[PDB]
Amino acid sequence: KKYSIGLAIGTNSVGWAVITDEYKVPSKKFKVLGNTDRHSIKKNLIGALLFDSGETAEATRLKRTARRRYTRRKNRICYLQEIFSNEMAKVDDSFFHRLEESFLVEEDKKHERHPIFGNIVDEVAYHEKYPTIYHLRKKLVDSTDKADLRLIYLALAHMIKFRGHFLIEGDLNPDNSDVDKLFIQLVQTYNQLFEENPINASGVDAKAILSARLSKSRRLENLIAQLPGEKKNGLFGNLIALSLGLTPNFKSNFDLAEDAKLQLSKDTYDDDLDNLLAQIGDQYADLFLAAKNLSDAILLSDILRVNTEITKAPLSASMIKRYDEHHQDLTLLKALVRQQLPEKYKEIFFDQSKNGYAGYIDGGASQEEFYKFIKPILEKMDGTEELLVKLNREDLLRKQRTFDNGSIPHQIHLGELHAILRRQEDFYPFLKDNREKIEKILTFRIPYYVGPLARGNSRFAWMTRKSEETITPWNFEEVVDKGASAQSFIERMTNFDKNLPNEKVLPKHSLLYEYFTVYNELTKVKYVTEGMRKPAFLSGEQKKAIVDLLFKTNRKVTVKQLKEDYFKKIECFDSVEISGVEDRFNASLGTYHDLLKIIKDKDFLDNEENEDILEDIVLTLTLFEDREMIEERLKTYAHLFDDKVMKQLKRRRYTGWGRLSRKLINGIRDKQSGKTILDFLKSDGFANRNFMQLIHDDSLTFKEDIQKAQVQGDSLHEHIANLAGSPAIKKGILQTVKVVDELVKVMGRHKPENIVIEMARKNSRERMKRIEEGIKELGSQILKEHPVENTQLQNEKLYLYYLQNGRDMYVDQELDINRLSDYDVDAIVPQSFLKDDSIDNKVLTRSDKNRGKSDNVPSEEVVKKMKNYWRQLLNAKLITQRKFDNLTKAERGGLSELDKAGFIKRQLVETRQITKHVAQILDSRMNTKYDENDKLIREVKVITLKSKLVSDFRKDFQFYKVREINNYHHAHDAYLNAVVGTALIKKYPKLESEFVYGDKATAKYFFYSNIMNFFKTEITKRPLIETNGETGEIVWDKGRDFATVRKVLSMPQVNIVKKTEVQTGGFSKESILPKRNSDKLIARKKDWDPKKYGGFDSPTVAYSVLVVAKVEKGKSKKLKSVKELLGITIMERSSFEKNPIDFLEAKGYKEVKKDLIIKLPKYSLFELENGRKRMLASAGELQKGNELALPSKYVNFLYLASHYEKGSPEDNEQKQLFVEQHKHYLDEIIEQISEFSKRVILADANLDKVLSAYNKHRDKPIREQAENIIHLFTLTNLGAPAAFKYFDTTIDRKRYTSTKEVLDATLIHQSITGLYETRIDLSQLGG
RNA sequence: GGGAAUCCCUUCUGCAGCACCGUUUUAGAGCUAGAAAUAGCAAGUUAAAAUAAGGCUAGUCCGUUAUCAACUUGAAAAAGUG
DNA sequence: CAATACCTGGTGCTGTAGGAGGGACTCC
DNA sequence: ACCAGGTATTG
Ligand SMILES: [K+]
Ligand SMILES: [K+]
Ligand SMILES: [K+]
Ligand SMILES: [K+]
Ligand SMILES: [K+]
Ligand SMILES: [K+]
Ligand SMILES: [K+]
Ligand SMILES: [K+]
Ligand SMILES: [K+]
Ligand SMILES: [K+]
Ligand SMILES: [K+]
Ligand SMILES: [K+]
Ligand SMILES: [K+]
Ligand SMILES: [Mg+2]
Ligand SMILES: [Mg+2]
Repeated sequence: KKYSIGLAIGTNSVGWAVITDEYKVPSKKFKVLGNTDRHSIKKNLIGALLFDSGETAEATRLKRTARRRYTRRKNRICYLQEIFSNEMAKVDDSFFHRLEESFLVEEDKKHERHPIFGNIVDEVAYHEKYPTIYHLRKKLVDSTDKADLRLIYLALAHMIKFRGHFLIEGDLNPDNSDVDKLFIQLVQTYNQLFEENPINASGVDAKAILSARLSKSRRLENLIAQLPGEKKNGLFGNLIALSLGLTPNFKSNFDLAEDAKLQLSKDTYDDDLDNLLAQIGDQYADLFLAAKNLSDAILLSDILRVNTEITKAPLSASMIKRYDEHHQDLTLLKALVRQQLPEKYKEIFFDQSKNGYAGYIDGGASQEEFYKFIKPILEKMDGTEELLVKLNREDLLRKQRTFDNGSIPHQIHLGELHAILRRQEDFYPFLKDNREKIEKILTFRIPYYVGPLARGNSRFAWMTRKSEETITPWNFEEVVDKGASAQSFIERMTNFDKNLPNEKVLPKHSLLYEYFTVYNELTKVKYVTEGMRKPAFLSGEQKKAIVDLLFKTNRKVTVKQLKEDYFKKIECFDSVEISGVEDRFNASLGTYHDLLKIIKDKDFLDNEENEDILEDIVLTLTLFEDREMIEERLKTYAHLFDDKVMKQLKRRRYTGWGRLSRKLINGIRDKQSGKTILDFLKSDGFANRNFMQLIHDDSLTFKEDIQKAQVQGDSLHEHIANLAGSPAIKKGILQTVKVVDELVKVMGRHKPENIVIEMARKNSRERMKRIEEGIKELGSQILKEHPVENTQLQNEKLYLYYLQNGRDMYVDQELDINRLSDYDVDAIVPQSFLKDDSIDNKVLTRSDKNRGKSDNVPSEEVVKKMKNYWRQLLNAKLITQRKFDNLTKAERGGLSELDKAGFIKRQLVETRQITKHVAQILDSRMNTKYDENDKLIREVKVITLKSKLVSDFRKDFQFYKVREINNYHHAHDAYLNAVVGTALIKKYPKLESEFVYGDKATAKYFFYSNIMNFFKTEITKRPLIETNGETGEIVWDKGRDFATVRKVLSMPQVNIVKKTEVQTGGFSKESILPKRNSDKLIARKKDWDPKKYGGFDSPTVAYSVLVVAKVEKGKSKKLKSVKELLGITIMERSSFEKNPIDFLEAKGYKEVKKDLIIKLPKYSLFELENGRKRMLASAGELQKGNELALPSKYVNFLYLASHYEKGSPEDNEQKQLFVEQHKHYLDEIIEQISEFSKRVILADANLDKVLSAYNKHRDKPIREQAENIIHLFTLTNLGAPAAFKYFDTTIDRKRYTSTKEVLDATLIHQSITGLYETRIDLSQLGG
C-alpha cells in the first residue's frame, strides 16, 4: 500500500491529507472506544487540526520584571524604616504600624485611624499646613528648625518610593541650570569665533523664549525673530535648534561636503561632532559645547518652572506652583460659572459621570478629557481668555501626580533628599550617620548586566557573588562580583566559533579581526594593464603596501584611490582594470583609525609587540559598557598613555562580536608551512587562497584540525523551540510532526512515498514614530499643517502620503490630502515579477502612467528626476535602502532577464529557512538507514511548495476556496499540495533538486513560467494523458484525475479537530473593582474581604471538571444527588490537583464519585441529538461544534458571484453567464443554511432576522447579495458565536449561556487527527 | 541545491535593569435649614498600602511563555493500545 | 431561565546576543 | 482595536 501525505502548516491550523497512487483519499473503519453502542466509524483520511495561537514570552517577561520592581520598591521602603526604627520608636511607637494598616477599614485597624499623628486635630492641622506632600518637601528643604521625625520620614520615603528615571549619568545642577546664562555664553563663543559678524543679544529675554511651553521650532522662530540680521538656518540659528533638540544640518553653515546633521539625542553625536570637527577645526568645539550646555538648561527648565535662587527645592516649588494656580483658577472658574452659566454648575462640579471637574477629580476623567469637556464652556463665557491660554498650553487645573512626571530625573529628588538630610542631621545623630546610606537607597540600581540577585533558584539569573551574604544597596560592590557578572551576561549570549567550538569569538571591532577581513577581501582582487597577458593577483608585498598606504591612511579605500594612489603612484600605471571589488572596499580598519585618533602614536599601533595589549583594550571596550568598570580594566595600561588619552579611551566603546575566533584567525598553523590563516591571507604565492579555500584545502592541515576540534542531543520539542521563528509557527511545526506520526501509525507503520509541505505566509504607534522621526529629521512641517492620529495611518494612501512628505514619488510636485482617492499606489518592481504588497515596494503617485513603462522598474528619466528626493527620504528613514535601490535600478541597467527568471523561480521555489528546518525535521525522522556507501537512504521524499502553486491550480481548474464557509479549506489545501507536488516531481524528476530536501535566462524564465502547463489541455495543445518522458509512467490523466480531485473536495466528512487546551495565564481580569456585595469578587489579599475592600472578578477557568456527588439542600441540609460542571480557575488549579476530594468537599460536594471525575479542558467536544455538536467554552458557556459542509457547486458559485479574486474575456463572460444561469443557487444556499441552523445552531430569532434580511435585499446586485451571504456563514461557523452584518442589518451573537445539556450528551475524546475516538455516554452517569 | 567571512539595510526571538500613571480601601473634621427624605452652599489637586491569591528553596528569589485526546501500565518520566 | 448590554491595565526609557528577509562581494 | 468569556440588569 503506497500513499503520500499533504500538509498545510499555519499559525492556527495544520491541514493534513493522505493520497494514493490515483490521487484518491482513502477511507477506513476506525475502532471507537467508550460506553456507547457504536463500535467503529468510517473516516476519510483528510482533515485539519485547529488551535489557538502560540504566544510569545514577552507579556510574561514584562509582568515578571514588574513583579521584581514592586518587590524592590517595597525593599527600599523597608531599608528606610529599618534605619528610622529606634528613634521613631522613641518618638511614636506605632507610626509605622499605622502606615502599614492605612488600607484597612477602621473596624479592622488595630490603631487609631489617623496615620501621621494618631489624632484628628493634629492630622487636620497637618493637612491645612501641607495640602500636598510637595509643601512638606519644600519646607523640610528650606527651613532651619528641628522637624517632627515622622514628617522627615514621610518626605524621604516619598522621594525614595517615586525616585525618578536614570537616563542622565553623573550629577545635576552643575551651574547648567540658567537658560539666560548659557544663551549668553553661547553668544560669547559665537562672537569670539566671528568677530566680523557679531550678534546683538541685548534686550533678548532668552529665559522666557527658550523655556516657553511651545514646540521646538516655534521657540526657535521666536528667538530668531528677536535677532534682525539672523535667520533660523544660519549658524547661530542652527546652534539654537541643536540646543532645542532639533536636527540641524551644519553643512551649509560651513560650506562642507559631508552632511553634518547633528542631534544631541542620537547615540552617534559624539562621533558626529568629532567627524564634523575634523573639517572645520577644533576652534569650534567650545561653540557646540556651549550649545550642549544650553540644551541641558532648556531640558531642566522643562521640569523646573520656578526661580532656583529662592529655594533649594525647585521641583517641589513647581508642584506647589501647580497647586496654587489650580486653586486660583478653580476659584475664578467657579465664580465664572456661578455668574454666567448657573444651570451647568451642578453638572460641572458634582457629576462624576460627566467629564467636568467632578469627573476629573472624583470620576475617571483624565486631564485630556476634562480639557475637551471644558474648552467649549470656557470659549462660550467671558473672562476665560487666560484660562483658555493655559488650557491650550496643557497647563490648566493641573494635578501634581501626572503622566508627564516621567521627565523628572532622579538627581532632582536626590538633591531634595540630600538637602533635607543636611537640614535635619543637625538635630538627629542617626540621620548624620546614615545620610549616605539613605542617599544610596535612592540612587542604587541593580545593573542590567548583573540581573536578579538570586541564590540558585532562578532560571533567569547569572550573577556571581564575591562573598556569601545578603546583598544590600550599600554592600553591593563588595558582595557582587560585578566583573564576572557583566562577563557572564555577554558570554552566555554569544556564539562560539563554529569551526573551533571551544574558542570564544573575537570582538567585531578587534584590530586583528579587521586585519583578517581586509586581507580576506584584498586577496581576491585582480588587475590588468596593457602589457599584461592575464589578470594577476596582488602579491604579498603589493597587499602590504596597499594596506600601509591606503587602509592605514583612509577610513575607507575606494577603487579610485586604489587606481591612483597605488597603481599610478607606485606601479606607474595610467590605466588599470580592477576586479574583486566595486566602488570601494567593504572591509576597513576602522578601529585602527579610532585608536590612531585617540592615542596619536602610529608606531605604537603598527608595532606587533603591542598586539595583545590593543586586543585586550578592544575586548574591554566591547565586553563592558560601564565606564567605571572600563576604567578599572584599562588601569593596567595607565603607564603606556597620558591621562588625557586614558580618558578619551574610556569614552570610546564598541558593540558586537565577530564570527571567528582569534585561534582560527592567527592561532592554528598549517603543519608544513607553519603559517596561520592570516599568514596565508597576507601572502600565499600566486594562488591567493581566501578563508574558505584555506579551511577546505586537503593539502593543508587547517581542514583536518577543524574536523578534529568539533564536538547532547535536543529533543524534538527542544530542537523546535531553538529554531529562529515566531512561537506561533513553531507550535504549528510541532503539531505537524505529531500529525505525521499519527498518520504513519494509521497506515500500519508504513512510511509514505512523499510528504508535501506548504507553510503559510501598537503598529500604528510604530508608524507614527516612523513618520515623526522622518519628518523631524527631514525638517518638514507637514505635521503642523495636517495633524493626524496614529489610527488614521492605517489607511495605506495616507501613510504613503506622509512617508513621501506629501509629494509625488515620480514627479517633483506636491500631492493633495483631500484628493488621495484620485491617486495611485504603484509597485516599484511590478507585482507580475515580485508579489510584494508592502510599503517597501509601494509608492504613492498622482498617476502610475508617470512611472514610464509598466514592464520594468521606473524609467531612467524618473530616476534622474527624483534621485535626490529619494536620497533625502532614505536619510530620513522614510524609505528603506531596498526601496531606494529598487527605485533607482534603472540607472544600473534596470531589470535584466536573469532578474525576471529569478523572480518567477522565487514565486515557485520555497527558500525560507524555517520551511527548510521543517523539511529537515521530517526528513531525518522518516529516513534513518544508510546504504553500502554509508549514504542516506531517502525512502520518503520531503517536498516543499509555495502557496502560489496550489492557489493558481485552484483558480485555473475552478477548485475555488471560500475561507468563511467552514474550516475544510485547510484540509483541501493539504490534499491539493499532496496532489500537485507528487504530480510535479513525477512529471519532471530532475526538479527533485529544487523541491526535495537533501543533497539561458530567457530559457529558464520560459521554463519556470510554463512549469505547470502539463496540467492544462490547451495552452495560451497538449495530450489528454501526461506521462514521464523517460520512465513512460503516467503522471496525470486529464480525463479521470480532475474528477478525482473534484470528488475529494466534495466529500462532506472532513476531520476538523479543535485542539483542546487547558487555559493558562492571568488569574482574572486585572481591574481592581470597588467594593460590592457579590460572591464573584475575589480578595486581592487573604484578609481583604472584597465586600469591604473590593477586588477582582472574571477569573479564567483553567479547565472544567465533571462532578457526580451530593450537595446539602435547604435549611435541613438534606443530601441531594447532583451532576454538574465545576470550573476550576487558574488560581484554584494547584490546590485542586494537590487533593481533588478535599477541594471538592470544600466547595460543598459530598460523597464525590472520585473515579467519575472527568477533566474537561476548553473546546471539549460533545454530541447531542441529530448530530448537533457543542464545544466547551467554559464551565457555563458553549461554542458551536458543527461544520457546514456546503456542496462544491454552491461554494464555486459563491466564489464566482462575489468576485472573490481574472482571465480571458470569453472566460469571464462564460463565468458571468454561469452565475446568471444559476441565480437559483442563492435561494438554495439560504435553504441549506436554514436547515443547518435549525438542526444545529438553534438561534430562532437570529435565523428569522437573517431570513427577513435576505428577503429584503432580493433586488440587490448579485455581487452584493453573494458578498453578504459570505458574512451570513458567521452564524454557522465553528467555535464561539460572533456578530455579523448582512448589508446594514446587524445580527448580535446568540450565546449558549448554559452547559447543563452536555451533562447528558456524548463526550468525544479525539486523537490529534480525530480518526481515533473515545465516546462516553454521560447520561449513564448520575443517580 | 546547500554552506561560509565581509558590507549596506530591514526585521524579529530571548533576557536583564528602570521610570511615570491608573485602580483599589483608608486618611485629609464639610457646613446650614429641616425629624427626616431633601435643599442651599462650601470643598476638591495630596498621602499611605496593594498591584496577580501566594510559595519554599527564604533569595533584595520564584509566581501569566512553551508543552497537554482517551485508555493501560507506572510515584513520576515514560512505553504501549485500535 | 432569555435578550441585552457592558467590560476588558496603560505609557515611556536603557542595555544585549542571536537568527533571518532583501541587496552587493569573494569563496567552499 | 481585537475576540470572546464574565457579569449584572432586566424580565
Ligand atoms: K479601631
Ligand atoms: K530674524
Ligand atoms: K479622574
Ligand atoms: K556561549
Ligand atoms: K563594495
Ligand atoms: K561594550
Ligand atoms: K601615564
Ligand atoms: K499555555
Ligand atoms: K492563551
Ligand atoms: K475623604
Ligand atoms: K485532542
Ligand atoms: K530586544
Ligand atoms: K540584528
Ligand atoms: Mg508581593
Ligand atoms: Mg498613585
